[PDB]
Amino acid sequence: EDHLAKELEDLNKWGLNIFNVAGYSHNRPLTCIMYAIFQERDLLKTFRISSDTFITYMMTLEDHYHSDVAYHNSLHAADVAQSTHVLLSTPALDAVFTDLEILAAIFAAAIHDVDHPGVSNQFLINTNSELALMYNDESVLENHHLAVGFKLLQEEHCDIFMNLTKKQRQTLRKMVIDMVLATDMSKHMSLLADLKTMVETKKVTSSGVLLLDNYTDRIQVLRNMVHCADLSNPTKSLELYRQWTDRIMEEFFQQGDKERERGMEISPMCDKHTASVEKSQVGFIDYIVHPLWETWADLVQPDAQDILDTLEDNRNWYQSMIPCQGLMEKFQFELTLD
Ligand SMILES: CCCOc1cc([C@]2(C)CNC(=O)O2)ccc1OC
Ligand SMILES: [Mg+2]
Ligand SMILES: [Zn+2]
Repeated sequence: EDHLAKELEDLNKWGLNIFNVAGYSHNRPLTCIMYAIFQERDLLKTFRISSDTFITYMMTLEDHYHSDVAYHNSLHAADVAQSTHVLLSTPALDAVFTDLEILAAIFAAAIHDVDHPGVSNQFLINTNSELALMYNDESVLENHHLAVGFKLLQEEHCDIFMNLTKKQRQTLRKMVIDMVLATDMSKHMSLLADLKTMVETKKVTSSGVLLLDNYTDRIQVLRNMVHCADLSNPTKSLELYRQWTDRIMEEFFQQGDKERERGMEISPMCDKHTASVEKSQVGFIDYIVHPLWETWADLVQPDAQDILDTLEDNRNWYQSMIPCQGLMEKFQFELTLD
């Protein structure tokens, strides 16, 4: 409507407010934002994707996110997709990616948490869930999000990639699988170590645009971009970030209650009777989010300085509400329990 079009004026900006978009699109923010993004980048035209087919696919995908899960619902997918859309346009990456690579990253972002049950991989492993048995304890959720997303493409009434070439579909699938598997937090430290090595050997044109030799380097940047998007809540305005924190803590605490009910050990940051919300965000920023974004900022300097400055301000706010490599691994364990 009127308010929706006003909010969508910020489609290409980090300050877009996805909560507002959700409110004005009958709780279909993913459908909404993906249609706005694809139209903005001319992807429907480029890849001969019919609008009806695209909407049907996106609505079905959206409906496969659980509305009763506090954080990992379709609003988080919409946020990651829109954040990825903004990251693909950072000046340091101008003309670096093919249309297929752009399509793959945004698609990956959209499907990356589909059918998430609101409990972690480790909870699924420890309770001997059907999903963990299916996936042999390895990136259980992420393998599942991919399987759902790709399973939905089988059916003409939903095959948005019908008009890509066979080679194109194969390359896209390879790329998307790579990106979604990279959202598994248990791989955070390795992704970061690999991204630091990339910053070290960074090469540019005389214009300040990154030079990426072949597929290996391109997919490495894209994996990290989606991971950054997934870890982007603390880099947004404080008003937005605080809502994301309320949501993750509601989801985590519900997992902790489930753990308590079943007599399992309570994961510390999922224990509502002990965990400090504020300290947890400070630690999340210090040992996970800032190290990653500091490295991303190095890769694309100076394009991400504003984000780094917002990150610092947000950290100081959470710290004010409280009355290195070793702790990097510690916080990765607290989240994953791996
Ligand atoms: C509570 C400390 C961790 O906080 C967050 C974690 C996460 C993710 C990346 C999602 N699940 C999780 O384990 O880490 C997202 C947002 C968070 O805060 C807004
Ligand atoms: Mg995930
Ligand atoms: Zn996610």
